[PDB]
Amino acid sequence: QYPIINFTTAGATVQSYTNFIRAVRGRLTTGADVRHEIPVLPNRVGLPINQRFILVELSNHAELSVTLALDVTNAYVVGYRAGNSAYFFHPDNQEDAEAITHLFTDVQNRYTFAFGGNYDRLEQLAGNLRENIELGNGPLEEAISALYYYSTGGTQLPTLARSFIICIQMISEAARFQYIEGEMRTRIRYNRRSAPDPSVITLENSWGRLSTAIQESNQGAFASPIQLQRRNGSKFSVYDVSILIPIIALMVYRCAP
Amino acid sequence: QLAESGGLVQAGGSLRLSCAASGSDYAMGWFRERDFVAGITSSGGGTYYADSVKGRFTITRDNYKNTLYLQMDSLKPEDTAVYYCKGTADGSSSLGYLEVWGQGTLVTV
Amino acid sequence: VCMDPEPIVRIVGRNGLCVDVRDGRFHNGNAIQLWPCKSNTDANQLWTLKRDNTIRSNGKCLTTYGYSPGVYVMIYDCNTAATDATRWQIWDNGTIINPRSSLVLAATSGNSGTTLTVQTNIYAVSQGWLPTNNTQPFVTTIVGLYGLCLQANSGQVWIEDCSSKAEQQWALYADGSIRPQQNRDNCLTSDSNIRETVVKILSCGPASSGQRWMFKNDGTILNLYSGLVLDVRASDPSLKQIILYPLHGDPNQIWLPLF
Ligand SMILES: *[C@@H]1O[C@H](CO)[C@@H](O[C@@H]2O[C@H](CO)[C@@H](O[C@@H]3O[C@H](CO)[C@@H](O)[C@H](O)[C@@H]3O)[C@H](O)[C@H]2NC(C)=O)[C@H](O)[C@H]1NC(C)=O
Ligand SMILES: *[C@@H]1O[C@H](CO)[C@@H](O[C@@H]2O[C@H](CO)[C@@H](O)[C@H](O)[C@H]2NC(C)=O)[C@H](O)[C@H]1NC(C)=O
Ligand SMILES: *[C@@H]1O[C@H](CO)[C@@H](O)[C@H](O[C@@H]2O[C@@H](C)[C@@H](O)[C@@H](O)[C@@H]2O)[C@H]1NC(C)=O
Ligand SMILES: [Cl-]
Ligand SMILES: [Zn+2]
Ligand SMILES: [Zn+2]
Ligand SMILES: [Zn+2]
Ligand SMILES: [Zn+2]
Repeated sequence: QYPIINFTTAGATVQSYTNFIRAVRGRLTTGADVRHEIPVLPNRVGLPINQRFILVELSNHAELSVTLALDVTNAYVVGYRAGNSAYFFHPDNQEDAEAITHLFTDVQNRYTFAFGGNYDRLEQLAGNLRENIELGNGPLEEAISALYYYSTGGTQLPTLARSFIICIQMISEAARFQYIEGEMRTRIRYNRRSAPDPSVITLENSWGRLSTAIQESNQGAFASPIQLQRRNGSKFSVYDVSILIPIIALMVYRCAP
Repeated sequence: QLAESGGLVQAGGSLRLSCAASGSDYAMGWFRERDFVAGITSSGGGTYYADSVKGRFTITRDNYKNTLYLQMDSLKPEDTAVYYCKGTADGSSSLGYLEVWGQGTLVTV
Repeated sequence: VCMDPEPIVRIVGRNGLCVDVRDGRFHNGNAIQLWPCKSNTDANQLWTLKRDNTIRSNGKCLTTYGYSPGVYVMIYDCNTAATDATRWQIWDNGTIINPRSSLVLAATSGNSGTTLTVQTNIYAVSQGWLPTNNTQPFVTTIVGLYGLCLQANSGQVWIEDCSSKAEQQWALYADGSIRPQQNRDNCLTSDSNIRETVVKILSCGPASSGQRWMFKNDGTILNLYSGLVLDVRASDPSLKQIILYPLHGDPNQIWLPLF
């Protein structure tokens, strides 16, 4: 059985959310591979299948429970279990298709969506962009129930896609970025729901490119600038890893030191 | 909610104050205008003492019993005052964070 | 193994000035200096971070005059200079160190035209550098315990309810100083290394070790020379005290630069 981390929205606090995101990071990578003080996720090359994934069990006030599966090599959600049904995003290639056969083996119903789990396709299926899909404890609660009832005929596809968009940002992206995690802790702290601002959106969009720029930097200095956004629309460029150290908590593996 | 207890003895004595909580998320501290005496972070690991009482007072906490302590050794007539317990938390207010006090316990030295 | 690129970039440091080959003269032995950051293609401020641990301007090398504290740093032909005097390491905490001497690149004064030197490393503001093409410090809010905002009030610093107040804006300079947006001559300062020392705002004049800070990957704001971090005293904002304190990681030591 793959490692499991639990979070509940019932009575969730700043602290309980922080313990949860910390716990997820502790099982995503060992922390022994660090570039310019930023941890690196395990190399897909060499990673045995029995260490490929981690499980995140979510529950809410109604004690509906759902289990997301995260690829440790990129911290992203590849599918989820609800009751005795399991669903998976369309894998990109054949090996990822084979690797997910090792998830939720006990489950009696297994399905692969025709769509992948990238934001662009989830947004069109949800009928809305991340910039308008509110985040917070409340949205996570509702996303959990919608995911649970999808096995039942009670969750339409846009609401499912919207629930995926909520869970991925609040779990995977918060794991990748202390910045995004702090944005989620802001919402939990004040019991507010809020769509992410452009700084969050551009960070999510740039995660791969940021990982490559940092790992192939010459002593922290990038070969090319990466364009980010402030919380207002305003754009700025980053030429060095120094400002990103408190912003990014995990990087996808790109190359050897 | 917070309630004090354990509050007369001569100069140079000892007294331990308790603080029973109703509901670990909270940083806790002791006050005695009201002045800071001692404080401790939520998990522990940070204890911060006022300069007057440093080296004489010991704040402790225990989050599985939801009780805060203040050990007061080598007391002087200067310690005589009303001693309050205080907690700070993450919610919303005009402060921007929560402050819950106690009703106070009298100490006379 | 990852590719090692060779980016051309400015080196910004003390008071936000740029590392500059004086008067654009590339004669062997001409001094390196602080100078206001240019906005053109002039070679004397654009440095190639080479794969051999060399830092080059117009084909010539950033070179230390010697291996003793206080000697100046010059431009010199890369092949003719002593090889060890042309080698540098750029550390992630803003230090540019000469490995042979273990001495650190420094600007012992803050004025334009200051001759650069190598000094003993004390992680002072005068030894903080950033390789970047950004010539402006990044202005940001600094959120901390309970989502409250770091706030400047003349000499005093504390944390208070956030409100998008210029007293809550901070300029992160390339030399590692954290400056109040309303007066960039002044610096977030710990007058000393003692634990529980109250952090305040003072002139950036001395460019001391108590004035240099690094945002760590764990969310703490670290003063590099002492090894202590910023801490909302007793985790109680009402005390209006931000102090140096040994690292325990609890929420009163966690911060986030909300840009
Ligand atoms: C920071 O700003 C400076 C100045 O604007 C940039 O320097 C310029 O960098 C480009 C590309 O790296 C250089 O052009 C290249 O020239 C080589 C040699 O001929 C050629 O093979 C390439 O195809 C490319 O055209 C350009 O010469 C250089 N300008 C200078 C040194 O004055 C620098 O790239 C910026 N750094 C970053 C990380 O964005
Ligand atoms: C600033 O960064 C440098 C480079 O990462 C640090 O020096 C290294 O520290 C590690 C951890 O103790 C040692 O294993 C290395 O031997 C050190 N040297 C090098 C060349 O990597 C330095 O400690 C940092 N300074 C502070 C105050 O954090
Ligand atoms: C989430 O809940 C389950 C069931 O209550 C716990 O078993 C998990 O504990 C973790 O997994 C077990 C097998 C063991 O390794 C334990 O040390 C782990 O902590 C729990 N997950 C977490 C992260 O607490
Ligand atoms: Cl340096
Ligand atoms: Zn580095
Ligand atoms: Zn297919
Ligand atoms: Zn978009
Ligand atoms: Zn000359």
